[PDB]
Amino acid sequence: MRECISIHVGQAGVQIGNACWELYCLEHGIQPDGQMPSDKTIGGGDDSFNTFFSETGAGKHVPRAVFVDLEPTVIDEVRTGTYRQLFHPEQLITGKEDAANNYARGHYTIGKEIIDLVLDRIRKLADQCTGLQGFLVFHSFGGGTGSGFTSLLMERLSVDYGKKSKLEFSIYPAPQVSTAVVEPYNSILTTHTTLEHSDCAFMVDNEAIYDICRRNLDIERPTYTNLNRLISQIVSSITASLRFDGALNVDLTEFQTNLVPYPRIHFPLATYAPVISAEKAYHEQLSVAEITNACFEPANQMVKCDPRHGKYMACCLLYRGDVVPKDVNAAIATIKTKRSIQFVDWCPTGFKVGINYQPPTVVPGGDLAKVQRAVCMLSNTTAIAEAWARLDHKFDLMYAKRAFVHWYVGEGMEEGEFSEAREDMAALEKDYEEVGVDSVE
Amino acid sequence: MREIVHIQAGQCGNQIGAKFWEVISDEHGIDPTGSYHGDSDLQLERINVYYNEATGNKYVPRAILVDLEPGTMDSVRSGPFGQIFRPDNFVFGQSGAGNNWAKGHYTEGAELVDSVLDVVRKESESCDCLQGFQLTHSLGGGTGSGMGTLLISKIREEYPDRIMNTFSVMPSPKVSDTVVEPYNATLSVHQLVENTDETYCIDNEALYDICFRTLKLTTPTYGDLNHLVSATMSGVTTCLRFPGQLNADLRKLAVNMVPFPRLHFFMPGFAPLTSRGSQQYRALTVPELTQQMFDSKNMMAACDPRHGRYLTVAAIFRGRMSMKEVDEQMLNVQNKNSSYFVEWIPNNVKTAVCDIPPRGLKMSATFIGNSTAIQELFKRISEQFTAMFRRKAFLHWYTGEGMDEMEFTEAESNMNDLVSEYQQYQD
Amino acid sequence: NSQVTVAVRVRPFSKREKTEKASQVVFTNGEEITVEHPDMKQVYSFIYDVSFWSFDECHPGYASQTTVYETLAAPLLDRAFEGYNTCLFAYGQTGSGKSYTMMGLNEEPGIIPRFCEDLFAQIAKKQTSEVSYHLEMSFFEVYNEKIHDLLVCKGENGQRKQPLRAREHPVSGPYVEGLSMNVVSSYSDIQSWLELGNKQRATAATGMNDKSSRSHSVFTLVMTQTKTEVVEGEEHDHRITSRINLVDLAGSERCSTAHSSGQRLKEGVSINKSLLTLGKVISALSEQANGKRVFIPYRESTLTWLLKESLGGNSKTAMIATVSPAASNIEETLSTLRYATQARL
Ligand SMILES: CC(=O)O[C@H]1C(=O)[C@@]2(C)[C@H]([C@H](OC(=O)c3ccccc3)[C@]3(O)C[C@H](OC(=O)[C@H](O)[C@@H](NC(=O)c4ccccc4)c4ccccc4)C(C)=C1C3(C)C)[C@]1(OC(C)=O)CO[C@@H]1C[C@@H]2O
Ligand SMILES: Nc1nc2c(ncn2[C@@H]2O[C@H](COP(=O)(O)OP(=O)(O)OP(=O)(O)O)[C@@H](O)[C@H]2O)c(=O)[nH]1
Ligand SMILES: Nc1nc2c(ncn2[C@@H]2O[C@H](COP(=O)(O)OP(=O)(O)O)[C@@H](O)[C@H]2O)c(=O)[nH]1
Ligand SMILES: [Mg+2]
Repeated sequence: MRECISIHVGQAGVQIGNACWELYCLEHGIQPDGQMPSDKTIGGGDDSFNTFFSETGAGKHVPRAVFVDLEPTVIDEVRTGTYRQLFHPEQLITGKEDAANNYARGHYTIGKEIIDLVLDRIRKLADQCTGLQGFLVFHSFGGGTGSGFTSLLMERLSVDYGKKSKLEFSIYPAPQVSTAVVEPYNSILTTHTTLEHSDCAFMVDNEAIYDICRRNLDIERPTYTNLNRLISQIVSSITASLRFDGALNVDLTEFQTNLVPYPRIHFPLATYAPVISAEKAYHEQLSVAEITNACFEPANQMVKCDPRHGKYMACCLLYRGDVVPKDVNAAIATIKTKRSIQFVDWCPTGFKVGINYQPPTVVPGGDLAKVQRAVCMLSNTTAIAEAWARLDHKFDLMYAKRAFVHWYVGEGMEEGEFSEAREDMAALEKDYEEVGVDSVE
Repeated sequence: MREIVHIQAGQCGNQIGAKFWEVISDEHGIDPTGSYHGDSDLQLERINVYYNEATGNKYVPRAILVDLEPGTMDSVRSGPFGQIFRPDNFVFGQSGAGNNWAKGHYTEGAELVDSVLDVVRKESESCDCLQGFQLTHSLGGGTGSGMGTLLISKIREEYPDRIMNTFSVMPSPKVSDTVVEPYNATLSVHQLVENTDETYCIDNEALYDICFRTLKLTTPTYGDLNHLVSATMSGVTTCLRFPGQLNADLRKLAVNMVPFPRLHFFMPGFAPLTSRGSQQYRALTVPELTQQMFDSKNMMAACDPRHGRYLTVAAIFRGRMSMKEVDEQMLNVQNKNSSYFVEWIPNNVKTAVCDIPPRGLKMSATFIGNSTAIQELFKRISEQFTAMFRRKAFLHWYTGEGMDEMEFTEAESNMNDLVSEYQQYQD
Repeated sequence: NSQVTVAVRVRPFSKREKTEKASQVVFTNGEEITVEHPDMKQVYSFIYDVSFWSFDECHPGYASQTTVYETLAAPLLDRAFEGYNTCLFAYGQTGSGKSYTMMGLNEEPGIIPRFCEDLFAQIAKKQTSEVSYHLEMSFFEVYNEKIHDLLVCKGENGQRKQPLRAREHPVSGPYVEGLSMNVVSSYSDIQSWLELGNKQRATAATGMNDKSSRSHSVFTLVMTQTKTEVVEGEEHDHRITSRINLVDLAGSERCSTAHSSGQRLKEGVSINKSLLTLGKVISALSEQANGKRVFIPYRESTLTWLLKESLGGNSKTAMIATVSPAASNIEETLSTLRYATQARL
């Protein structure tokens, strides 16, 4: 009745999906063979909730998702791995060639040949759904598939569907760390195309999760299997009101109404405060006040953006477990009491609240602990302009000499587009400077 | 699938390939009969990246051997790992080159290049999505320089959308293993830079220094030198064959390591290398490997990077290791050694990781670097070259075979212009 | 010393557009050229060393076809009489009236005919029984980084388009092997040659118009000064040579919007590569005029490699860019301005 199609573009999106569909399939009791051991015993119920998972008559539960990577190295781990009998074999393993970390390849060259199949699978599911609301598009700035292809997909989903939600979780580029040299070019050419079409685009930084893991969880040598699980917990808290039942249900249409004031500033941040290990899971009460004070605490945020260098515009707070609203009220009072946390002079409310009764589940072989309650904060700030400027300086430093451009023209990017796109990001860096101003009566 | 065609030309390329295949077969589990006797199953998933199939569950490689005298081809055949090569691909002729770049580019090379292309077309048309080509060739010599460059020129017209790599063995500073190193190497460079994507510039003095200092060997034969180049060649094409956390391939590195097209001359490097005794007193971690790689006593280019600013750097690691260690140690390298890096490129490094390492190591690493030091390899040649050409020393062996003095000054000016191009980003 | 003398020319509305009511988006204020959207949000403003505002006949600063010649070219011809090589460029998508600006009409000449006629007129005024002036020419093109000559005919077969190759002379400079060169004494001779060259040129439709241009085209004039001067034996003919060039470049062609596929994609790629390299060349030349020390990458494209000795050195370069003032064509008009702007700085 309330479905959401999950699109996973690239290696990042696919590994994150392997984490998400592990967590979800653990919650509802699904085994990787696609079956329920409970429904055969109790003889009823829909704990395998139909927001994410479909159902046929033989007693299986197939997910509502499709994978696409433009390379066969990743999806051939799923096909040949543990979750091979769950997914529909229509995963796009169009493994001719990668996008070469070139936005041009994944937007016109190898962006064709693959898209008119992707759209013919998103449409078989939407015709299989009755009350669809959303398109959760996991992708990654920097990569060619994750940037060109995701932008191309957004262009296709805004012409055929229209009045729907289209969201984005994305690995924003770390300021110091990087696995590529032309990350900024692809990022800037992405935000010029994923602006008018997307509704709310979340953002994270692997440097921030690295600093979280070695300071909260006591892990000195982490890896992506220890990060994508936290991202999966974010996505589960974001997408829990559609699965389980709680007092205050917050759907996906409620985010873009409360966190996106103007249509161009839809770039919030995310955080999740209890990241403590079993040893640290004790020695601590885990009350709503501690969590709600941790979610605003720097060094627990998931982007290297000191929010004390800027102001906030809105903050959604999605809670889970044994929470009483009185404590949330007290905590929000305590937060609005302080002065280090500046709010704008046109959003005194600045808060949305959402509660669910289900606790979060513990993935075996994982790093987190068992909690009676958990929290996720979406937060829009005027601080993130710092990173757009830090990303524009790099673009300018390289485009003055015009390096790494013959690879983009070689696949059909003229010359104006680098210049034209960078003039569209100055407007966004200027809007954030406008909203930070206090009005005059 | 992505697929490579491996051409190899001359006394260097044959002897290198005869060990590189003997290395890839160990990795993927093939024996001298062409049959599979492995233990795992990831060895067959991407065996089509190099090999082709046969009837009795055998595998035959995509090798194209193009010498101009059979004295070396008859050594691969009568060797350990020669009976697997397709006998219709032992291409050769007679009337050898005589270390004359003209004899292997105009007169006695054009009479055989069409026979090589008749094999290249067969071995390309039978491939779903070709990624590019390889080549192993020695500058200074004959066939490997001339016929190699001619094959590059004649491939770049038919398959320009694809990649062409050449693991060039460049000449060395101190000792000349051939008297006509400059006059051949200059004209090989003049034909490479216009018609290549990424060439790896190997030198032999560096490999001597490596095998003597690090590996602590007293009798380094060339079977031990090529044994390194093979590791590098494997490390480059690893994520194209095995899986990992963050994949990579040839074209991604070509985007990240070639800012402008002419500047695609790289220094390679492999880690970890140690003596058969001194392996008991070293730790296997990412920072140790990084220390060994960014040191100058491992780079095979015979040129010190400390004389130059790095323009762009790549790293390909193989093993179950952490990503934070890589993303931290590389940032540390850029921070402490900033003067050895450029400023108008903010991040001069990239990474790639595979989760299937080499047969005997818990983890490995591989290094590629574009540097402004490599000008010294050509600044020397243009010094060696013109001192000969100022008074036409050996030139009569080249005008005799259909050339002219203009074709020398062309390359002499091109190389100098490239030296200027690199020197622009030195101060 | 090296200069670039960027300029822009805005055409007036055509009868087609005055009937169809095409809007106006580009405006002027002296040296400012502003571009205002129909209703979008904002405006960009561009500065150039020279500007030509041919929108309205009654505005001040109306740049007619005569003032275009008396402000850009004539310095090149009064500099070529000194002994220096010159290069004039041209850039603009189809419809902006490049042809109206360079060649022109029978009653509204462009730059080419006024240039050649002022030349031939200065010859006879500047000619004696000892001094002379011999003029040979050429007309060639670039197609996917392959040189081609246009004066010679092609046979009725699949193709007679022989790809001549470029070479480097050690003293004079780069050149082409097999370039036909013909002689001129009256502009009718050059007209009879271009009326064949532009017929033999590459041109095709992609998605917007049936008559376009998909190949750079160079028109070179070699000029000589065989003067006899010595009072010992009436010999020692001290001769000076000059190379004038008037190239007509092509469109930049965002490919996606056209969905290019096949023998159009390659062409767009190669054209845009040549544009990118020429941009670096002009920018670094203007930066070299200010006393810096930098590298001009002529070798990354055939066109620059065949003009190493005409742009650099003690030579003069010039560029005029054409753009339409309509609102229908505004993504292809902003590009031109940004291109020529970076060519200026
Ligand atoms: C007890 C033990 O650890 O044996 C090691 C060993 O002693 C060392 C020194 C090996 C040894 O290699 C050498 O000593 C060597 C060095 C230069 C030239 C020729 C030989 C080794 O022979 C080489 C071999 O290298 C490998 O890891 C792969 O087996 C190697 N395969 C081949 O090269 C090969 C060649 C012919 C036939 C079959 C396989 C390889 C390396 C990279 C990529 C692909 C394959 C290994 C682990 C060892 C020995 C065997 C002692 C080292 O090898 C490499 C390539 O890293 C040399 O330094 C490393 C460190 C290892 O500790
Ligand atoms: N959080 C997280 N980020 C990842 C993961 N894998 C890759 N990334 C990010 O992805 C970025 C690079 O883009 P790619 O991973 O190559 O995305 P892609 O779609 O495969 O792009 P191409 O390789 O060009 O096809 C890196 O900077 C990583 O930070 C992952 O498993 N988890
Ligand atoms: N590394 C290595 N280099 C070699 C080998 N054999 C020859 N060379 C080098 O190749 C050069 C000689 O060229 P050569 O191969 O004989 O010319 P060709 O036969 O026409 O290709 C010299 O610089 C040698 O150092 C070898 O087995 N290993
Ligand atoms: Mg990828």
